[PDB]
Amino acid sequence: PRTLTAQHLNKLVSVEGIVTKTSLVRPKLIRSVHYAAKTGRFHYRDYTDATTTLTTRIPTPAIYPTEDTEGNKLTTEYGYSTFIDHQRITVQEMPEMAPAGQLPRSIDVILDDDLVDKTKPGDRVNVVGVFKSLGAGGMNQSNSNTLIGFKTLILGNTVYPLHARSTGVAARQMLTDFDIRNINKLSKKKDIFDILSQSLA
Amino acid sequence: PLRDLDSEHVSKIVRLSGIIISTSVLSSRATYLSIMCRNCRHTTSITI
Ligand SMILES: [Zn+2]
Repeated sequence: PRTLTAQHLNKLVSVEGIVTKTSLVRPKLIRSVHYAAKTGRFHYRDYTDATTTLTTRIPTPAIYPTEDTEGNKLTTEYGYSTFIDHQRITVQEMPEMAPAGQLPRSIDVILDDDLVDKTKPGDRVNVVGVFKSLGAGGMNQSNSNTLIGFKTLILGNTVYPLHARSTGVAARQMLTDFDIRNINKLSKKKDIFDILSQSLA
Repeated sequence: PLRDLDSEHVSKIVRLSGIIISTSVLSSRATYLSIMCRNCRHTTSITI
């Protein structure tokens, strides 16, 4: 997070750090479904926003429908609509790498759907994603203020927890068949306890 | 008489006689409109 600057914008990056604060996992409305009592028909609508696609698109802010095209009333069908999970997290520079006596730097990462609760605060994490900007940095309309800039964040797609000393993430190693054969072989000797004991320190 | 109409008759009911000299073509006017918003697609109606 300290060595991530404006020259890396719009490019794919991989950052390391410590998770400091997560957010509540919320649903996002994608498709609504309705019912008309006077006709017996079902209708629907789709919704989108700026963070669901990598390329810029022309906004289409559709409204939530309460009536029919003929004036009849509508009823919401919550069981037939669609919702998607959403979360936002913060990543900071690791305590074992940041300079001493200096205030730290951090960056926000947005996750969606199947990567929504893969870490907890305090973990060492590696996040790969696209460093992207959004909106207008006070350019539209007059907006005399010049102090603020462009809002930026990472649209994440990969999250990897990392194990360290004196941390809450446990180490696990993938076990191959060679390893299993060797372990099950050594299990059959009689001084196995002695060998395993003399190996410590 | 057509020559006797004046200010006192404005917005009242009158009975007049004469000769028709010209009829135009039929026009179209709305009595019920269904409208939509081209940005957010909000729909409504109007009655005349
Ligand atoms: Zn509108």
